[PDB]
Amino acid sequence: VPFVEDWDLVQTLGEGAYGEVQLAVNRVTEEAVAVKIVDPENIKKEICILKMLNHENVIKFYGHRREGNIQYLFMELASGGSLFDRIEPDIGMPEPDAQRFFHQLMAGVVYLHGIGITHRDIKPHNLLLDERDNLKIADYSLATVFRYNNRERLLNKMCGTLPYVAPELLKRREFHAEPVDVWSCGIVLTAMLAGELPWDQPSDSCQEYSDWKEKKTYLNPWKKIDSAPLALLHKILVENPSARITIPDIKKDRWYNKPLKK
Repeated sequence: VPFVEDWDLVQTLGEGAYGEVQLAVNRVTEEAVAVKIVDPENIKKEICILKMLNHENVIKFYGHRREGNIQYLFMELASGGSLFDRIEPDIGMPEPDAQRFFHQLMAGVVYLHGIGITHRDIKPHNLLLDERDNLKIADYSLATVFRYNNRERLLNKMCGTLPYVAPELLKRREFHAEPVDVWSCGIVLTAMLAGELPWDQPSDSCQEYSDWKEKKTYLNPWKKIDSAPLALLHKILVENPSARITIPDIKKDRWYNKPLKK
């Protein structure tokens, strides 16, 4: 069919130091996708991880064209935008909606950890929503391999977003990849349930993190979170990453399994 190769760029979806993301619409079919446009070794690594992804809760990669030294990355479009924009400041969202998002988050993180990929920047800006509000883990530009040939490799690179980062990345030289992504999913949950972030970073100098370590859940944001999800957060936001709840045990948590949503 002539012209099915052609896509019109119709809306800006995001701009950063990386380049931009454009909503693209096929000239013939009207299929809508997201095109990440960049102006070397890093994009090479990113494309390689992007090709490994095939799950309903992770953004799908359709392939890439280079024109000149400009790379175009075609991927699944999520027409409902980011989870960030469903969170009402100081309120959060309804507990059933939050639980449903957290289920989908866990499904995508399980998936990634299964294929030996860590995301390293899980936050509501990187969690996108399709036309039916299904959650898609986006942005693989910090993702890396933590398991290959069934052997684990420890991480040392400091990266992510401070209010989301686990405390071991601030205190230890090396750390396991999986407890880091689990912690950031906890902060996601807190945000959905409270419409606020609990601390600037999880350090001994941050009074809001000390308050948590001392159990002062009569303070915000914790006082806004019902006892059942707050139990779960007590098991996720544990400072020692070796004692921190794993995903298989999150799937056994009372709140996680509570029926809430129609």
